[PDB]
Amino acid sequence: QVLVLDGRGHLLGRLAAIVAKQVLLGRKVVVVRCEGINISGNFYRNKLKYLAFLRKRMNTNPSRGPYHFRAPSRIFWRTVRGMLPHKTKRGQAALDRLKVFDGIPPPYDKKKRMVVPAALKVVRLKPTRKFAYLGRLAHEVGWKYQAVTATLEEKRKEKAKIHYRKKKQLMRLRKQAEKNVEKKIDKYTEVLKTH
Amino acid sequence: IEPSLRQLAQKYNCDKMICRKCYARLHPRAVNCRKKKCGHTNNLRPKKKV
Amino acid sequence: VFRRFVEVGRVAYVSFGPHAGKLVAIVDVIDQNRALVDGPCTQVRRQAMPFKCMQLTDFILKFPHSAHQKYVRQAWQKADINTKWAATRWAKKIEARERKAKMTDFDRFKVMKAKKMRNRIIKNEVKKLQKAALLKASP
Amino acid sequence: MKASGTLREYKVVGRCLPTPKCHTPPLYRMRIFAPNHVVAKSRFWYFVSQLKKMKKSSGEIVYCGQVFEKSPLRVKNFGIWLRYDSRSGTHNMYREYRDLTTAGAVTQCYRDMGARHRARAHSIQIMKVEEIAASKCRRPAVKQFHDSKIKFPLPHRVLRRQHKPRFTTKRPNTF
Amino acid sequence: MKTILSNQTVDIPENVDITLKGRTVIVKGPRGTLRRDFNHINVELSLLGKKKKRLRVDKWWGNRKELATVRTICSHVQNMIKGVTLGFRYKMRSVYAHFPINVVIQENGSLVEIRNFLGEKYIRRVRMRPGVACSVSQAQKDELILEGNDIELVSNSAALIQQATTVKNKDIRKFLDGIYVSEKGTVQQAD
Amino acid sequence: FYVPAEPKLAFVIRIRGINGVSPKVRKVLQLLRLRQIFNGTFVKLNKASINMLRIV
RNA sequence: CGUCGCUUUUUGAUCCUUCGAUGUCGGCUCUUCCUAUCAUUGUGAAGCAGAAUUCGCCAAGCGUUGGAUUGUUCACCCACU
RNA sequence: AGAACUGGCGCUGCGGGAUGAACCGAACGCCGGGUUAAGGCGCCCGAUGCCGACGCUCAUCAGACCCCAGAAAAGGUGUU
Ligand SMILES: [Mg+2]
Repeated sequence: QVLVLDGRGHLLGRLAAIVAKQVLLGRKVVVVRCEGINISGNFYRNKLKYLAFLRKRMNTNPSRGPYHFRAPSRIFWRTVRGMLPHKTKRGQAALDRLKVFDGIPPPYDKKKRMVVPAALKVVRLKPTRKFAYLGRLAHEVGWKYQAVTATLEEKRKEKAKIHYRKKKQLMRLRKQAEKNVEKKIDKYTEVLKTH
Repeated sequence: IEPSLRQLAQKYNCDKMICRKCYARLHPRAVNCRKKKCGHTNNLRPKKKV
Repeated sequence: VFRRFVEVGRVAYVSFGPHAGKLVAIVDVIDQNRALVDGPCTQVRRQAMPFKCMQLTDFILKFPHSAHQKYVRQAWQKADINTKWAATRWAKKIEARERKAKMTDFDRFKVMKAKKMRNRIIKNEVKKLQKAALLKASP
Repeated sequence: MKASGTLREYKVVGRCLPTPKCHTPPLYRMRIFAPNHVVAKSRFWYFVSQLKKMKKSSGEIVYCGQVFEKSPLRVKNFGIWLRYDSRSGTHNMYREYRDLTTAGAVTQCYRDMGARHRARAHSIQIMKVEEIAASKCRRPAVKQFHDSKIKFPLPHRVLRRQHKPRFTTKRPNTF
Repeated sequence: MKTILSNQTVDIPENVDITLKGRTVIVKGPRGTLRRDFNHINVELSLLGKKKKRLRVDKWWGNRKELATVRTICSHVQNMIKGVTLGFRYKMRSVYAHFPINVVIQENGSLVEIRNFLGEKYIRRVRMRPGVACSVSQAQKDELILEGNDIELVSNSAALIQQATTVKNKDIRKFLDGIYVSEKGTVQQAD
Repeated sequence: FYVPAEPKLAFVIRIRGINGVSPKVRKVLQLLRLRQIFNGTFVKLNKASINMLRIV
């Protein structure tokens, strides 16, 4: 149906290249919490080449021309857009299957979220080399919604403690509930053939 | 004046090396300029005394 | 934090490659990413395997620094590495993982029926542990 | 030479054609490292023509056999002498490796000369290779493995990406 | 080169006990407690043995700029041990020509309000890093004392005084006026 | 050392194409009957013949 | 004394495009861009006491005039800055 | 600007060089299956989604593939 990729710990182009391949193959991919996407190289280097992007402005009127987006949901969405054939109708239809959300909205906060170990910083960056966060390089360029997102992030996660608190309570029960067995005739085939 | 306080002032203002290329104000036992603009060059002269 | 090292005598498991799934005993490190290994009682002889292939276990052997095949063999079966590898929970997982892959179609029926059978018993009994816990807190 | 794959040590002998002036030439011998014996009996005429007045027209080879080591299991220290070419001039170079075989350490040289000094395989001439004994090594990277009861762990392990699923719910621990 | 490991040790005396949460270091001692995270530096820390209290910092393989930082770890730990038993005291003195520099302390040993620097009417209020204490010295002219547990907060505080007192648009080889640091000692002496 | 006889015949294939070829070397291939790419022919090895395979 | 470059705001060398035609000097008017920075901001160095100057650095945000002669670009002079 | 030798373009499509007269492969009746050359194989874009090997390198202007489309002398206790 729809796959949900949590975006923290991921590199920008390593994640957006895989997402752009899946979206051409018919799937519907939703990249969620794209404030914490990383990008390799230190912060000042990634900050300079984004400011070099901002002055890519057409001279005669900048209203027509390059639309420099500032939220990191649209920083990511534009990176996917350059890895899709978007001037064709095959790639117009591709970018409609991608819905990228900054933060985690309530249709997608109670789903289970997936990661891509191809694009993780821990996997792919050597640990002694520097990386920049997509959140605060969005903050330094005109994205004015960092504080009101990170307030809603810690409101989301405190409610996400109280669910996981009572979910590990329930599996402490059904593992104490299976202490009193009375069913070992059914353990016989599973232990013999991988429980 | 206070000539012992005169020495302690000059330790941070005069007792240093200047590079001929990056013009930086380094420390009296530098061999190279620390600034990248000169390419860490090693032509130093002492900061000129009054 | 770094509780198992490489060492002369460290028993490594082999994950992939042409000898995938057989133990080796590390004999000598040669250079930085290649180790000279062999398993005399487990059908893999003396050669240089990469460290990226091998999986370190918690078994050590006291044999000299790069001895012959005989002296490694005497250290292997005195300490009884092949039977102590049977009584570990990591070889029970590779045993169980290959029991599930050779699980035939008729056994996949017999697994299915007794799997839904024991989940009825737990779900009706974990309901009874719910049914008592609310009865603790109602007084 | 391209040095494709791992190299392979060859013993090549050969002698010039018996003239009406000279009968029974001395039948020289070399030690060629090459990926196969057709390249090996071509590299023989590269070095013999640099040292004697012999060439492929006025000579032949009378043996080209692969010579290989009397201990493929023992760990050995090889110090080798090089004559590579740089972009400015040409240099003499001593260089120490540590491998189970003579042909695998000279292969490890050509990988290293391309890595460190960008030196292509046509431009580097092996002068001599021999196994050396410890406490006569001078390179401290080879020297740091001379430790009875040597130990180290493996830090920060990474491998098997996309094979184990591209999409998982599971942040993979690096031990 | 990728060397086999190096290791510095740090001996700890009895009045200070280092516990470690991970690469974080927790140093409790006589005159307080302070902590640093070293979660950026990629090394293992190990305190070994009761009753002797030795810390063992060691870095597996590493290269030469990664081997440079194992000594950096233990010399930040030795300043956390010195600063929690002895403390840090950076005495500093005011150097002045014609104009006496008037330095007062406004908020309880935290803010320093410097006026009459070289005849200027603009006061200079320098707010310090939390954990240091301001003091006009005694039995000595024009001396200021800073006391604290952490060396990077005292010495940064000592630099904000000296940097605020900067002579501008002048020859700074004469006009040698400012409040410069003069001594690097401890709160408790001789331990 | 027994040195064997250097061989009497050779099988020669043409591995390059047709166009951009010097007139001497497309005369010898015309004399070796190697006109397309990937044609083979067994060739008597002689002093006159080995010197044709040096041109080509 | 050497010697190594850069730039295409000068002049040439060239003759690829344009001869069933690309309106050809200068001024006026107005816009935007470059830095190889005159001034202003922050700095570093002097054979920098102050004042006045000079040499460098991040720097093109913002300014860089009024006239007499000359068709002049250019030039030169007066005055302010 | 003007010669020599050979091949090309002009008279010539096609595969690769993003793009293209002349570069590198290869020359062409209309198709089906197989294989390749030059060139490639993150995603546009067919193919490394190989548990590839060994090193070198951090750039506040990185680098990145014949012709071909940007740099020298000099210099660096930057690392090898
Ligand atoms: Mg050619």
